[PDB]
Amino acid sequence: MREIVHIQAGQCGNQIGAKFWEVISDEHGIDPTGSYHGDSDLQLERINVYYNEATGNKYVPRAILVDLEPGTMDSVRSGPFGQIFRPDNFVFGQSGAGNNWAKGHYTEGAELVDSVLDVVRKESESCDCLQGFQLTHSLGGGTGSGMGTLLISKIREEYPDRIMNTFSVMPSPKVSDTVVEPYNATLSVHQLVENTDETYCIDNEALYDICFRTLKLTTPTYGDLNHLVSATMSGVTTCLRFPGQLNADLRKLAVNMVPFPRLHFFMPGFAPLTSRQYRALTVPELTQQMFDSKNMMAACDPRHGRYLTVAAIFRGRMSMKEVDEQMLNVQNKNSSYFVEWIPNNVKTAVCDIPPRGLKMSATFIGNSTAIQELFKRISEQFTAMFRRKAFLHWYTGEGMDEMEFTEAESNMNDLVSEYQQYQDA
Amino acid sequence: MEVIELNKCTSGQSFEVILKPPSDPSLEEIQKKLEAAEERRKYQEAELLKHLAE
Amino acid sequence: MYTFVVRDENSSVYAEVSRLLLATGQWKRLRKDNPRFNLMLGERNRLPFGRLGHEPGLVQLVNYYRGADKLCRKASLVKLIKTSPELSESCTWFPESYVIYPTNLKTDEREVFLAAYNRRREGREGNVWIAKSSEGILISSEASELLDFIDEQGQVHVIQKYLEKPLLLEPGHRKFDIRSWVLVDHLYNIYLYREGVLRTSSEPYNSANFQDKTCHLTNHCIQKEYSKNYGRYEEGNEMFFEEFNQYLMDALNTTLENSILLQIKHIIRSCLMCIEPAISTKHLHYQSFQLFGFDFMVDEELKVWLIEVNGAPACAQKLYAELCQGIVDVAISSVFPLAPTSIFIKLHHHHHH
Amino acid sequence: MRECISIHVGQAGVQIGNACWELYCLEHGIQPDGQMPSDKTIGGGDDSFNTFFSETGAGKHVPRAVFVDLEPTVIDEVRTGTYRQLFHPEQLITGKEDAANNYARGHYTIGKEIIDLVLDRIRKLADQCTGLQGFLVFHSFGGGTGSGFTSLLMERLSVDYGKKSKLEFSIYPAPQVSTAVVEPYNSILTTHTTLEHSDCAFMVDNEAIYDICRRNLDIERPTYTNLNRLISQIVSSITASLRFDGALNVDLTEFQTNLVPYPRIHFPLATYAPVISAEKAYHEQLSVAEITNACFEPANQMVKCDPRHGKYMACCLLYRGDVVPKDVNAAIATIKTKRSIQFVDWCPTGFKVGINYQPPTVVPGGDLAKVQRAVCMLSNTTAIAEAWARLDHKFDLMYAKRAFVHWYVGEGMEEGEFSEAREDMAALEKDYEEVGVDSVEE
Ligand SMILES: Nc1nc2c(ncn2[C@@H]2O[C@H](COP(=O)(O)OP(=O)(O)OP(=O)(O)O)[C@@H](O)[C@H]2O)c(=O)[nH]1
Ligand SMILES: Nc1ncnc2c1ncn2[C@@H]1O[C@H](COP(=O)(O)OP(=O)(O)CP(=O)(O)O)[C@@H](O)[C@H]1O
Ligand SMILES: Nc1nc2c(ncn2[C@@H]2O[C@H](COP(=O)(O)OP(=O)(O)O)[C@@H](O)[C@H]2O)c(=O)[nH]1
Ligand SMILES: [Ca+2]
Ligand SMILES: [Ca+2]
Ligand SMILES: [Ca+2]
Ligand SMILES: [Cl-]
Ligand SMILES: [Mg+2]
Ligand SMILES: [Mg+2]
Ligand SMILES: [Mg+2]
Ligand SMILES: [Mg+2]
Ligand SMILES: [Mg+2]
Repeated sequence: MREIVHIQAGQCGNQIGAKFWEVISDEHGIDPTGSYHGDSDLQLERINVYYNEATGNKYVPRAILVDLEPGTMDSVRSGPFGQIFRPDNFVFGQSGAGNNWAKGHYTEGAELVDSVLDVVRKESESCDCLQGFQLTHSLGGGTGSGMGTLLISKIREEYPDRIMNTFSVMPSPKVSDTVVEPYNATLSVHQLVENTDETYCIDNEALYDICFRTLKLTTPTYGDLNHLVSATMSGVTTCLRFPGQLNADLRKLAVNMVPFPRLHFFMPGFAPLTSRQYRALTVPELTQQMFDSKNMMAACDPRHGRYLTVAAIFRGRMSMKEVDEQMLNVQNKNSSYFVEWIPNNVKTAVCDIPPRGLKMSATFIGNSTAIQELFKRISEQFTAMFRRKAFLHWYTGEGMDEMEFTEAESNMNDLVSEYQQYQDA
Repeated sequence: MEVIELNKCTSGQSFEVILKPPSDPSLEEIQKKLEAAEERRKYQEAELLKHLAE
Repeated sequence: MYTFVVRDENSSVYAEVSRLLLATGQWKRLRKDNPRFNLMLGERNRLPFGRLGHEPGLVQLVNYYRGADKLCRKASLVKLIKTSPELSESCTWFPESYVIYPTNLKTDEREVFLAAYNRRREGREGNVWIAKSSEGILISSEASELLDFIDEQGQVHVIQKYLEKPLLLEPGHRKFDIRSWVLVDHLYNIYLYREGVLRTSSEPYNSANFQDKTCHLTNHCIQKEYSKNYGRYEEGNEMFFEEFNQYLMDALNTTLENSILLQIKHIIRSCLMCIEPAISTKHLHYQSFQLFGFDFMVDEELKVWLIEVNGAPACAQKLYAELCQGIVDVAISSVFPLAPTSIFIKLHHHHHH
Repeated sequence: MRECISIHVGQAGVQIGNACWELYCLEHGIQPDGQMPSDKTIGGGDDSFNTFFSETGAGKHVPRAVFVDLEPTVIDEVRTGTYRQLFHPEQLITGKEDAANNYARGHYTIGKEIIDLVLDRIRKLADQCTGLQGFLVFHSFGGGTGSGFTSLLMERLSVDYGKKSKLEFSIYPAPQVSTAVVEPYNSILTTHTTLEHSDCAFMVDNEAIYDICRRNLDIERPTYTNLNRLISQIVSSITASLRFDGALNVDLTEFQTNLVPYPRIHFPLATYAPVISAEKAYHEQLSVAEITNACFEPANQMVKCDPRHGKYMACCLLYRGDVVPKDVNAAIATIKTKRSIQFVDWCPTGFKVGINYQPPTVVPGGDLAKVQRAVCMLSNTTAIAEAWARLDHKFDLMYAKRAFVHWYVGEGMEEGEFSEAREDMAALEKDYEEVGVDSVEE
């Protein structure tokens, strides 16, 4: 359980994916040219989980960049760390997917997918022991959502015994590009429910609210949203990237986090909430904030449900004793919110290296039944349109039938019902 | 309180004190179990690949 | 905010403690099967002591002492007294008792019981004995009817000398027993509630018909039903200490403290210090407290006799408020402080020799 | 002289093994490079220490030990660290990907592919033995390898070495240091399948060790290193009789004979004293009476439970240091009259006592102060069943919802194995109760 293969798909997937690589390259001491320049050897101990070594001891991200139009990947290539990616790992078409899941999954994307799997295979074959895959994408567009879920199905078919992990950006009318986002997301969720082992639900609703209410950003840009996301992503992958005991690989994480195969959608949280401050944060403050609804990246109220399982990760130099004391304090004082039929369902890791700019940070990953609020929201937006068959011609024109819409809706409502069931058990 | 079986050597000693008297599956079977588990994995995988084929 | 769980819904004492804890606004009640609690108000049977004190970050306390059943079981108590050196066969305050298993079960003491029963056949001495199990009582000077009655039943019984010369309240020429409440805390301080109660018989005692068990059994249940004078002298049948004391001063020229309470305190401390090494939670990973009800008889020479110890007592209606408050005061808040003139007497005595 | 082979399985078993062999080397004056000056028969012998170490013509003393883990990172540190020279490469066996805290994956999926190699490696060691006694097997209950691979190994050991004895040192799961929510499942599964194949098993609850470290070594937040150094002292106390001249527990068979009258009830409680911090500026040395008395304190036990509320079937006291029999017997006399120590009717009330005059060895720069005398009590008490009840309850909570069960079925295990294992544990708890307890608004 060593190598992870990273894939980023579509505009959103590639913009957040790029930022991820910038952020962890920095943590691991890797410069844009792929040269290591760090001071601590904790940085290189597990560098091979995410990077291949080339000659000259250059480190190259095990990353594959996918899109059905070249625009965002041109931007990526010109971005800060653009030259660090393997040039052959840029796999793109010309036509785009028009914010259309059917185009991503069945027509434009079907034409491109084999060339992507060709690159995925080349990366997998030089893995000493591939643990699995991580995909960044949005669910609201066409390429990330439609072609991203197509890739997942094909990856599963070729590597059925490997873990599949996604960072999936959920659409919100508050931060929206087109009205068909609920369709694309519903169709996509159906795929994720069956073909991923772990999905971090990143809700653009929450990212916007955080930027607006908490960081005092009057006019949040995608760039501001992505600052929060890359911080969360660095956070939730800390245990995979550095020496440690708990949730140190994708399979152990899934085993600790997923009691029932379909309930694998996680609410991530981060503290302290930061924007592009010298306030020392105390272990008690990190802990209170990491559990605060306002620090959650999926726009669900944790008090409206119960936690099946939780992973907490603390970074920086701090007292292990105080960390243990504080985590026990939150559980003991809000014990009603943690299901009693999974004993000791909260696990805590600490890593001495904090992220850039901070002395101390904490990242929260919860499997809460309150995540149903996210899927209900999407379900209501979907039905409002679908009951009048509005905007469906964009999909039937690519060969899809209404029945597939009816099935994706039924399956997502089923998932909602399954969370409600364990919320009352 | 009776001391018994006192044994002494250069490195130490031992004894007993009493305060009061009294008031396997074969290789074949294991292999079958391991093979049956393997076949169950194979069947579940075949079912998945069939579903993906559809 | 402290947390607790209720697992005995049928306990009046702890239903009241529960209420008081809530009213402090600093105690929250969990579902009975949530393990993240500070305090367990336990069930009476098969309390899972083995699952206590394994919750990191929680000091855990429970309202029973594992092992206390030794005191609080008829047959257990008899054995404990006869085989414990500090209690001994030479214990002057416990009525001659023997443990007797039914014939269908068959260790047993039937053999030795008859040995002394004879010296009272011969001796001419009052040879009346009572039989009871831990309903189900028979009083007679004929052993044959005792042992017979026991075999008719299916569980272990105990045969104990019936005190034929009890102290009688006047007017009434009537029996009574004394109940005393004792709280033992996590530190094994022994606290005697300063208020006890006499459960009185409302019918005149009579030593010719030992089968008319309404003037022989002072139980408040057997008095509220089978007795026709229930409530005539007191409400009922319950005389409290201030009055019993005034009575002792007026009729016998003595006080409650001197003639009786000294002996009670001596008995309580002797019983509880006996079992301390077997039940103390001093160096244990969870801690215990318990409320006991000791029941005493007083003979006509003003000698006190221990009848039994109850491990799960109720209290007298008008006494719950104070007693229950006292329990959260000394047993609960002592371990879990909130943000006098005690109602208790601390039983302690350090004679040097 | 009869040889014993040690087998370390998974991270916990490997890291604990590291610590025990380090301590053995210190106790026997064996240097990191494997040389042993005080050993004058070069290249061979049948001294007591030869029970655990073999010899080369170059004068190298080599642990009769096999290390097995389904991933390489932990064993790689043995290959690279201070005692790298001690171990022959063939003794250190690693796979590529681990059991992911999943018994079924450790037992069925990955176990099947590595089990034959492990056995053949053990056979190599066995072939070097003139008269093999059997095996000492170190593993966690909670890990996928420690639980799942060990139970497979134990079954096959009974098949390939049917007459040999098998002892376990097992790490029972504590949330304060655990790495998986499913450890209760893995614990029951492994106990169920290993039960008939183990002759005597010494359970160590990480909760107990963790707290002994906080309380008596003043360690704020104990690590595995702190835990394993303490655990290695207790393991050394238990195996010292196999490695030094003496007359008590001198072979593996004697452990069963002295501590296990009923074969399913084979889990003695270990209690150890004294544990004193090396940072303790001023320390008054404890007497035979004091350390013996401390053996009856739950706070010093390897598993927190209450022996007053159970019964004893057997009791062995193992002393190291300045101890003579008369002081032991005076200490016991006094203790008998101040404590609740009840034996089952069909056993004598008594103690088997061993004294080795060499006081405990501690690791230079460790957390433990050196003391003039110490004792490990091994008692077979029904009170240890409290630990099974705790575990069985956590198992019941999750299993009733089938939480996490799909991880195991997905590895080819049948759900039915959950209920069989659970049912075996229920029988186990009931046995302890029959041996241990008498039948017992007012
Ligand atoms: N005392 C002690 N416990 C340990 C140690 N390492 C792991 N554990 C405990 O063992 C359990 C985890 O099992 P591991 O031994 O780490 O797992 P494994 O056998 O390597 O199995 P997989 O990693 O799942 O393949 C948890 O309860 C840990 O607290 C150790 O060095 N000492
Ligand atoms: N050895 C004895 N001598 C004289 N009277 C006795 C006696 N034993 C019991 N009694 C009388 O019997 C009654 C006690 O009954 P018993 O001891 O069985 O209590 P109990 O178990 O029925 C209800 P509780 O536990 O609330 O006291 C007393 O009220 C007393 O009047
Ligand atoms: N957080 C975030 N969301 C984005 C970004 N770009 C697009 N989105 C969201 O993603 C969805 C549109 O999908 P997009 O990735 O642009 O289309 P695609 O190229 O076909 O995959 C909408 O919900 C947008 O709100 C981005 O950079 N960050
Ligand atoms: Ca084309
Ligand atoms: Ca030699
Ligand atoms: Ca055998
Ligand atoms: Cl053999
Ligand atoms: Mg777009
Ligand atoms: Mg091709
Ligand atoms: Mg009574
Ligand atoms: Mg009673
Ligand atoms: Mg491991």
